[PDB]
Amino acid sequence: WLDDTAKGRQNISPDKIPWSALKTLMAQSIYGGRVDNEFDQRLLNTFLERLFTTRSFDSEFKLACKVDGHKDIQMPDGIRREEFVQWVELLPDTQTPSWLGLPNNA
Amino acid sequence: KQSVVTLPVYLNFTRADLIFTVDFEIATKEDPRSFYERGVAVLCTE
Repeated sequence: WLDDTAKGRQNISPDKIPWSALKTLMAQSIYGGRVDNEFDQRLLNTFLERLFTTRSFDSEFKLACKVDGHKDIQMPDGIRREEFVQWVELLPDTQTPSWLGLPNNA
Repeated sequence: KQSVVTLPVYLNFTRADLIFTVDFEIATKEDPRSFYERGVAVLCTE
């Protein structure tokens, strides 16, 4: 879909990214094909709608909330794969289930 | 005959036997997306 949208262009405005196409196709064909329950489908749709907008690649995007008290996993501002993997390697060793959106007592 | 959230009702803790859907009401400061992501549901035996 990125090759379809971009005719070899170097950059795309984030509004022109096929967000609806990616969300619908991923929620109905790839990850939603295995999904049985309507509630599981609703949860997958909620995850895709929350994650695949980013306010059109805006900065200070909130990926999750690590701790309810003053802790957020903000979106990295990198552009390159090396920057993204360096941000990934920076993640702290401790992980709570609130990273996943689940309650901490799970 | 005729925000809000829809929560499943399950026969047990396994969440494998859906009974029926219940339409509750949400508080002012809460969020339906957080309700859906936290896996809020209603059981029958626990």
